[PDB]
Order: sequence, then C-alpha cells, then structure tokens
Amino acid sequence: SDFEEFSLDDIEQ
Amino acid sequence: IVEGSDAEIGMSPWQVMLFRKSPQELLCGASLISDRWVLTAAHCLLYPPWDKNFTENDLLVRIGKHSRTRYERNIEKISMLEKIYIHPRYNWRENLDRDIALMKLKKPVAFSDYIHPVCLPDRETAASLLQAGYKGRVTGWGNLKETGQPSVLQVVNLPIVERPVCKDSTRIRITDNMFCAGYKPDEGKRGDACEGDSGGPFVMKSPFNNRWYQMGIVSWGEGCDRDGKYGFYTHVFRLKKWIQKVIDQFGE
Amino acid sequence: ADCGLRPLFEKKSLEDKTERELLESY
Repeated sequence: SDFEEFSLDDIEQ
Repeated sequence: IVEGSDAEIGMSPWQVMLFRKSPQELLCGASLISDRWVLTAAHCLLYPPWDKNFTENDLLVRIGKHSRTRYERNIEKISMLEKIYIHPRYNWRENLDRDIALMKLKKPVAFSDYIHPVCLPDRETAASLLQAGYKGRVTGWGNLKETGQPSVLQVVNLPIVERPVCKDSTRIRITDNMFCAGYKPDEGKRGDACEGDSGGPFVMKSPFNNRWYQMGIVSWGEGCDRDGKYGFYTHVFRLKKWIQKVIDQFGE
Repeated sequence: ADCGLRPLFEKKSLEDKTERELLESY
C-alpha cells in the first residue's frame, strides 16, 4: 500500500 | 522531518528503514553500526501503553534506501532479524529513559556506495562535540507536518540546546541519558523530527579525523517543530557499555 | 574501522551541500 511490492525472493540480503 | 531537505544520494549510508511485514508500513528509522548490527530506539519495538511489542518475525530491515515507498531494485538490501535486544532499564512507564535497542541481522550485509556504517562515539569524541550550539544532523522518512509523507529521505541540521532550556520546556523529567535539540523561537530557523523519524540517528562530523559519529537516537518530542519545544534524543555515549556488552556477549 | 567515511563524499573528497553548516557551528 503506498509501498511498492517486493518478493520474498528479494529478502535476506 | 519538518522543514528539512531532500537528502543527496549516499549522504546517510547508515540510514535504515524499520519495516512492518503486514500491513506493510514504516515503523521507524534505525542505523547501521556494522555489517550485522542495527541500532534503534526501544520505543519502536516495545510500547505497552499502546500494546506495541514487536518480535523478530514481525519485521524487516531495509538498507540503502532513498525513496520511501519504492523497492530500489539493485540499490537496497532487505534483511531478516536474528534477534532483538532491549536495554533492561529502558523506562517505558514514565520518560523513555534508556530508549535504545540493538537488532542483530540474520546475515551480514555488504557495503556498497549506498550502504556504510556510522561510527560510535568515544568518550573524547563525545566530550568535544556534545556542546550547546554545535549542530548535528537528523535524517528520516517521517512526517513533514505535525498534521505529509516525503517521497525521498529528508535531512535537517539542528543545534544542541543547553540542559536547563531543555528541562524548562516540558513537564517531563529529563535524565542524563537524554539531550535535546532545536532552534529557539527567537532563532527564526526551524526543523525537527516528526512521526516516523523515531529510532533514526542524530550524527555529527568530527572536525579532527573528519568521520561521521552517531551522538543520538531520535527519541521523543511534543508535537513536531513547535515553538519553545525541542526534540529529545538518547545519549549514545552514555549507553556504550551496554552496546559493547551485548555485541561482545552475543554477536559480531 | 572504515566507519563514518562515506563512499560518495569522504572517500572521493566531495562534500555534501550542508555539511559546512555543521563544521562552522564548531
């Protein structure tokens, strides 16, 4: 929301 | 930040965003002190009066950001926390005394042009820079107005204020673990931290070794940019031993 | 060890637009 989505594949570094 | 400017790219490389998984939302600012450790205000994690009690699982850390809301595709790094540590004598019941927490990253992060740790002050650095009149810098993505949201990281430069004036501006009981900052009404230059900026860094640049040091942590205020009002910050130097301690005991 | 030295400013001898305001307060 407001915030642009990222994947859980973008996570941990 | 109220009455601040847009930061320059790579101006505050230690700046971190504290991010709520769901709903997705900016909780606060924080700062990178090493490739595995982040420092923030304890009131960002634990605040009972408001049923606030964030665990590891509830959050994500975002490093290397410029835009508030955009996912900065090959710039930013998002990490999971391994563990949270709150100062044991943090006083949420009355004045947020000892408002400091450490966040241990699940995996170390790699430095780049947009990601770099700030220095922790030494007794001597503290002694010489923490003086009324000397200006420090606050950065964050919080509110632009007491009562909105920036697109980019904002910055403001503010002068440390004399203890007595600090004390005389509120009904709250100030401790030695706090310092206040801001312009005086007669000064006619303004600015302040605002909602969402909390837990971010108050930094200073040593004129001797010309390194950036974090002197304070954005802690609490009464409104944002109000006249005869000041922002209050955690005195990082006074809580160093606790910091060294938990790193020496559990980490990096 | 390298703390507080910014890759785009200190490391290339470039200064940010308001850092002078700080040093001048000292």
